[PDB]
Amino acid sequence: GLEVGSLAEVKENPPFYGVIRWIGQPPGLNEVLAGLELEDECAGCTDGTFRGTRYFTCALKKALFVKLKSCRPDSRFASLQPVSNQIERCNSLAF
Amino acid sequence: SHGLEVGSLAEVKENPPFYGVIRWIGQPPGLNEVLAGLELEDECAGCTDGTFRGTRYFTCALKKALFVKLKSCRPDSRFASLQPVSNQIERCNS
Amino acid sequence: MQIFVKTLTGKTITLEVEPSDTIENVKAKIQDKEGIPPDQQRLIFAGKQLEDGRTLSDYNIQKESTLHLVLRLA
Amino acid sequence: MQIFVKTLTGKTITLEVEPSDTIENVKAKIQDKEGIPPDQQRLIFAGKQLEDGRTLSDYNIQKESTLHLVLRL
Repeated sequence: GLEVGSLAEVKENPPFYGVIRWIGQPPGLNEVLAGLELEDECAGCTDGTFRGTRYFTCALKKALFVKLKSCRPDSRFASLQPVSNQIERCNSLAF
Repeated sequence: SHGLEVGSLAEVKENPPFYGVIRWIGQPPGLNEVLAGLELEDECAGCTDGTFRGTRYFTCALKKALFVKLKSCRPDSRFASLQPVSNQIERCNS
Repeated sequence: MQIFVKTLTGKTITLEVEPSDTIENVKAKIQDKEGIPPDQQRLIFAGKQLEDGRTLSDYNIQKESTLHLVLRLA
Repeated sequence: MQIFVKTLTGKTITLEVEPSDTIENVKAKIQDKEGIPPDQQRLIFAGKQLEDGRTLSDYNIQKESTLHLVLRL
């Protein structure tokens, strides 16, 4: 479940966290990329460009382009608990 | 020569292809495939106005939203070789 | 309709909202109830960051949904 | 800045625009210059169809860039 707006984590040491700002397949590449906006600057980050072409705009050195298949829904936020369950939701559907 | 992203003029790989503009790209919950939501050039009975499995991902006119695997798409070859009035390399005149 | 807003520390508040309310509207309601400035608020639902000019309806946020509030305290 | 708009027949108009110009404003300028109703204009740049509510800067259009104009039939 990865769309523009998704909080994503990149598996690494340490894992990067960011928000997906762009999904697409640049010319020459055989797989779909996500453009992430990171919280902090990174070496090798751009401001929204990939191989010279701009795909979105963010702060300097905060854009990271990664294969979508290498992103996962951010595990930290996936772990937060709703106030109301699906059991309660099912109950609401009936009464 | 410009790849595929939201806004790209695309053709779906069929014989003959049909054409649409990519309005949304994403992998919906419960799918392990990246989809393109297309706005078709011409109405199609049954097509939605931008919804997929009950979720709205963009708004088109009724009958012209179609969701396909991005891998089923390529740049619209009708417009992929349009030429500019001027080009950067021409500045060189020695 | 009622939604919940839960801080990362688990403070929970109820809000009365409408599907047509904007995210910016929801942040103003949180400011009014809890005192948190809206420009400090980062609202998360279903794994996505909610952007200011979209509506709750746009994200298909239903009655009794829980939004999570991360503060940009920097 | 100055941009070009070129139809599929080579007919070309030159427009003075700002990067902040919306695509709809560009379409209105095209109608003023050549009389083509905006609803018929498909503006294309870098393989993409330009949408009314975005700006030229949203598409990284440059000085002397060429937008292509395809008419809906």
